[PDB]
Formats: sequence, C-alpha cells, structure tokens
Amino acid sequence: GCTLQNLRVRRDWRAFSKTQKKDYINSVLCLQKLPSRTPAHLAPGARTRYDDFVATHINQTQIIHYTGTFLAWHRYFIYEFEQALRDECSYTGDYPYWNWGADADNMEKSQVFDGSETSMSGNGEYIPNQGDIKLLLGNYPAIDLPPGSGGGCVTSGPFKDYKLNLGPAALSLPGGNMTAAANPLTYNPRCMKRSLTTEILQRYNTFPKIVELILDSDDIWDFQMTMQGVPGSGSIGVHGGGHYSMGGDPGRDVYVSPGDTAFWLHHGMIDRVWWIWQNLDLRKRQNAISGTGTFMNNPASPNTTLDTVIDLGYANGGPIAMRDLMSTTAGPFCYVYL
Amino acid sequence: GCTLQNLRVRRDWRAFSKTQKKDYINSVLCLQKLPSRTPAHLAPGARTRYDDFVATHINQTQIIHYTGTFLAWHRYFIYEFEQALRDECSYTGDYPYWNWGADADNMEKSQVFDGSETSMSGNGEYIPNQGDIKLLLGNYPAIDLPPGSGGGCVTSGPFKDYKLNLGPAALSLPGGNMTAAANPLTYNPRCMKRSLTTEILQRYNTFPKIVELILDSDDIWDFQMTMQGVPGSGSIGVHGGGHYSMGGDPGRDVYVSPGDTAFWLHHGMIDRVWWIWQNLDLRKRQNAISGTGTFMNNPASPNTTLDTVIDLGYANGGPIAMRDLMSTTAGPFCYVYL
Ligand SMILES: *[C@@H]1O[C@H](CO)[C@@H](O[C@@H]2O[C@H](CO)[C@@H](O)[C@H](O)[C@H]2NC(C)=O)[C@H](O)[C@H]1NC(C)=O
Ligand SMILES: *[C@@H]1O[C@H](CO)[C@@H](O)[C@H](O)[C@H]1NC(C)=O
Ligand SMILES: *[C@@H]1O[C@H](CO)[C@@H](O)[C@H](O)[C@H]1NC(C)=O
Ligand SMILES: *[C@@H]1O[C@H](CO)[C@@H](O)[C@H](O)[C@H]1NC(C)=O
Ligand SMILES: [Cu+2]
Ligand SMILES: [Cu+2]
Ligand SMILES: [Cu+2]
Ligand SMILES: [Cu+2]
Repeated sequence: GCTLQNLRVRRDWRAFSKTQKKDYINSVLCLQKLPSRTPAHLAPGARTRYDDFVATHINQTQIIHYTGTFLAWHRYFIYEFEQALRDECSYTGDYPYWNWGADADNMEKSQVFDGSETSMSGNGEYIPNQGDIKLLLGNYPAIDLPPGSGGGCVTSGPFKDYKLNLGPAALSLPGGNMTAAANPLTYNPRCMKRSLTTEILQRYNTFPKIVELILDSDDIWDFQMTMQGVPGSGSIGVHGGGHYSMGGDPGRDVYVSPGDTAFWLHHGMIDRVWWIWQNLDLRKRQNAISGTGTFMNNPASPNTTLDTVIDLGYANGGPIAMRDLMSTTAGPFCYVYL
Repeated sequence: GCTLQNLRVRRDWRAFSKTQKKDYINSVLCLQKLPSRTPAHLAPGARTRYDDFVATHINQTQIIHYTGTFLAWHRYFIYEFEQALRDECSYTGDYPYWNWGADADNMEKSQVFDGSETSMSGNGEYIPNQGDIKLLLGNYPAIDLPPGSGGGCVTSGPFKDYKLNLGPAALSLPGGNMTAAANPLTYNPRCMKRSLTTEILQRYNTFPKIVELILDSDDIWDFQMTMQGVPGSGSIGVHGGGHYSMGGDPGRDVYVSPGDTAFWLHHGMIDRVWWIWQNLDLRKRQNAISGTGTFMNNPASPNTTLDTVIDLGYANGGPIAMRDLMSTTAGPFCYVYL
C-alpha cells in the first residue's frame, strides 16, 4: 500500500515558496466557494464545503478533545481536509504546518500571520483597553491570558472577505464572559476576528516547551495530556497555546476553531509532534491509546480501543477504526513530516 | 397562584395504602401503553409516552448532571411526568417518594422493591459469580461496588412484562466493562434487569448520610456536589447511591435511568431533600444556583442563571426559565413533602 513511490511529504510553511503558498491559499478559497453537502435540516447555517468541516467539529467537540480519540481523530480530520483540497480544489502541493517555535518572540511577523497576500490573513482591527481572557477548565482556578494586539475583524490578506457562518458555541471573551448561540449550527454570517497574542506563545509554544513535550512524555497519556493542558496546572499546552494565540472569533471557541483558517496549519504541527513522539519508540508507541470516548470522561464512557470506530460525518470520508489511523504510513496514510 | 386550597402533598411510599399503591402503578402502566409523541425520525425506538420521558433524558444527559440545572431540571422533569399521569392516565392520588434510609439494612424487604403487586417489581434473576461494578468518575481511581443479589430480568410484579425500548447508552457491567449502543435512541426492546444491592445503600443512603447532606452543606455548590458524588472522594452521593443500588439495566446507565420505574420515587426523594435544604434558610437558598450548562463544566459553558431556559423536548410541557423552577410553591408548582 504505502510505498516509497507514493509517499507524500508534509512541510513547514516557511519552506513553501511564494508560488507554493498561494497555490495552497487559493485551494482553501475554493473550498469556501463550493456548496455544502451537510443536509440543510441538520446544519441550516452551512453553505460551503469548508462549513461542512466546521460543522462536524462543532457536532463532535464533546467526543474528540480529552478523549482517547483526540490525536487520531484530528489526524484523520486534517487528512480528509487535505483530500478535499486535492479532489475538489485541484491542489497538488504539500500539506503545510505551522512551526510555533519560530514565531514565539513576535507572532505579528509570522509568515502564517503577517497579513500579507501569502498569509492566512493577519491581525484583527485593534481594540483598546480590553479585559483579560479567563479560561476555566472544569472547576479549577481560571487561567489568565492577555487579550492580544487586535480583537476586531481581520484587516488584510486573502481571507478578509471570508464569511464565518456557524458558531459561536462557547466563545471566550475579553473580561471573562462567554458567548454561546442557542444552537451554533444555524446561520450567523460574520467576519473572522483575530487578536494576535505573542505572549501566549512565549508561555506555552516555545522550542523548549515543544522538546519538553516530546522528550519528557513517557506514555501516550502523559503525552496527550501535556499537549492539551492538564487541568489544574495553569498550562494549556502547545495545543491550547496555538489556538488562543490567534485570539478573536473563532480562535477562542473550542468548537468552531476550524473556522479560523490557521487551524489546519496548527494541527499539522500537532500531528507532526505526535508522529515524532511515536517514532522515538515504535514498538510501544505506534499503537498506544489511552482515554475514553468522552471529554475528560464526563459522562463516563468505554475506553477507546483499536476497534473504536470514528467518522467525520458529512465533511468527507467514511467510518474508520482506530487501528487504521495509528501510523502516517499505514491505513489511508502515506506521508511523513520534514 | 399556588394557594393553601389547591396545595398538593407528596408522600412516602410506605404511607400509601394498598389501593393507593395500585392506583399509581396502574397509571404508570397506562403511560407504557399510550403511543409516543417524539417524531419517529428523532427517536426511532420510542413507542410509548413513557419512552418520551426516557428519550429526553438520554438526549439531555450531558447537560443536566453536574450542571447548575441538575436539581431544577429534575424537579421539572418529575412534575411534568406527574402531569402526564394526571392528564393522560386519570391519576388523582399523590406523588410518592422512596425514603432510602428506611431500606438501608435490607433492600430486598423494601416496600418499593419487594417484588409484590404493590412494588416497582423486585430483584432480577439471580446471577452468581458476577465481578465488581467499577465506576470511573472522570479520571480518578475507580470506585468498587458489589454486584448485588440479582442480575437477570425482573422475576415478579407489575413490571415483569415491561419492555424497555431505548438504550443502552453507557451501561456499566459487572467486571468493569461498559456497553454503549452506536446510537441509543433506536429500537432495542428488552426486559428490565435488577440486582438489588443493600450494601450500596449501607455506604451511601443511610439516615446519617441523608442528615449529613442537609445539615453540613453550607451552600448550593456543596449541597449539589455532595448529593451527586464529589469526584475523587470515593463517594457517589445519595444520588448515585439510589441508582446503583438497583443494579441491572438501566439502573446502571446514567442516561437511561428513567427506564427503571423506581427512578421517579428516587427522584421524589432527591427533590424532597433539596426542598428540605432550601427551607432551612429561604432568604439565601430559595434561588441559589451554581455551576454551568455542561457536565462537570466539560467543555466549558456559561454559568447557569435564573434566566437560563430549559425544556423537556417532546416529553411534556414547554420551555421554562430557572427562576420559575426554584420553589415548590411558585411558578407551575404547588406542593410540599410530608
Ligand atoms: C451529529 O452527530 C450525530 C451523531 O451523534 C449524527 O446523527 C447520526 O447520523 C447517522 C447518519 O448516518 C444516523 O444513522 C444516526 O442514527 C444519527 N444519530 C443521531 C443521534 O442523530 C449527525 O449526522 C451529526 N449532525 C451533523 C450536522 O453532522
Ligand atoms: C460563574 O460563577 C462563578 C462562581 O461560582 C464565578 O467564579 C464566575 O465569575 C462566573 N463566571 C462567569 C463567566 O460569569
Ligand atoms: C479502561 O482503561 C483505563 C485507561 O484508559 C484504565 O485505567 C482502566 O483500567 C481500563 N479498564 C477496563 C475494564 O477496560
Ligand atoms: C435533542 O436535543 C436537540 C438539541 O436541542 C433537539 O433539537 C432535539 O429535538 C432533541 N431530540 C429529542 C428526541 O428530544
Ligand atoms: Cu478539534
Ligand atoms: Cu486544535
Ligand atoms: Cu437525570
Ligand atoms: Cu437521578
């Protein structure tokens, strides 16, 4: 199946040429023009194929974060997105990732976020005198985060005229309040907001943090909890840092986060870090799983196993077992990271 | 509104005469014959009006246990179930509650579970050598519970030929495995299983335990947590105690628990205990609320407030705000407990 001949390579965004960057960006725009597949009565707010991906994430958020299926489900998700870009948008380039480490002293100068024509758009319109973001996970003390250097709609770049249609589902706001639609799958068109927060990166996504994550995680449990943020440490891990550092809407919504176009580059890096960690010890780590099928095991559910079946709903793909997802060179996958 | 004239009393099941016990039983059996309202595409496995109540519980479980609405939602839920009994089944008697304390040395002799024609059916067919029930609440060490003196389908009484149609959703088994239907709102007819476990009552629902709950809980948070089971404490509360002591299916499934006909008596007591606790200090406790709109706040959601609206779907009644649910003698309610 996976052979040296049909091996694809996943590459840092900093390693894409100007022409390669736009090829990718244009593909994603093409996803935002194509009509949605999700049946209107299940997600009335859906319009585009991109919406289809956003909807499944909202629909499944409760069963795909702090579960045994978190890493694998996301690996599939971004895989089937890539497959959309290829099969429907005629993309023939490589899957990009966002190397957090390289932008942690100055996020506004990040090639992902410089706001130029080769970025995923940039900062939001500056809003002064904003309160702090307070994240409560469960019932531990809230983590305190700076509001960032934007806050309003994105000012420049290829996604300035991009309409976000679904959400908000649980959007953290400056000051600590939280916006939640009666149901986030209905039509609520608005612009993508961002408030770039370099400080957040300084705390959680520096190169020391990333290496620590890889080298000090003895078991999948330790790995995936350190990545997501062990509730009660005041860490939100690399995965939280990457999300909240984008600020804005839906940067700060756990459910609607794919609504931000940097999601895919963010999760490319998640997948890369995971893949790396796995490969330090394939015999024990290749197929390791820990956790249940529910967020923090609340309500309790069965332990996830290789036999556990997961899907992307109407976004793309079909039902697929976990044993088919454990390797980037097995099942439906045949790629590495450079 | 509610006056001394139209006031209703809720009574201990032990205080029902043989005829009054039968009158209630026949009303519940009548709900198990009347056709459901839930539109079939939403719950394919619902057949009866009783099922409607089960289905809504399954649907909303994620947002009614360990939330700010837990107590108020259940008080409404059981009121609306009493209303179905009056309006559709001609019941004119009182709401019954199950006093856990009075049966905590020997549950098999309980007037609720004695297997007679005046009980909610009794124990299940005996199944020897069953392993221990292991409840994993969130990510804390497992709570061991004995397997009880039953296991099979109920052997006697009004509900021996009662068909349970929905679920399982997250059914804990002896040995520590858990059965979960791919989706539990589909048609899965089967008998009600029980495995009456006195020992669980001995640990969690004694008169000392119930009095501790009321007198030692200084605020609504302390109260609702102690009642449900504070996570990590190795306690499951009176709330968990009541359910798990029934054993069987769906006694051991947090989603489907209304499928067990004792659920309503159990929750009369829960409401009684809450009412009692409110009435020790009405200035502070009448409208006291704490917690969010998600199970253990996972994922994070807004704080429940008096303006938070809840519904029981197609079971009965309409949307209603929390402020209207706080008093047994205001809003739609006019009752007390003896
Ligand atoms: C949200 O997820 C639910 C499942 O949790 C999806 O509904 C299921 O879809 C399949 C269709 O193949 C049915 O056969 C199941 O019986 C459905 N289950 C339930 C509980 O409805 C639904 O597709 C998702 N909604 C969206 C918009 O993706
Ligand atoms: C929610 O209530 C708690 C007190 O229980 C408090 O810490 C916090 O201010 C409230 N949260 C919001 C978002 O208002
Ligand atoms: C379920 O798996 C968890 C780890 O995810 C483990 O602690 C527990 O012992 C397992 N139990 C069973 C019965 O599978
Ligand atoms: C379940 O809850 C959803 C979310 O509000 C609702 O729209 C749907 O009607 C409910 N289904 C049933 C069977 O009550
Ligand atoms: Cu996700
Ligand atoms: Cu993410
Ligand atoms: Cu309940
Ligand atoms: Cu209950």
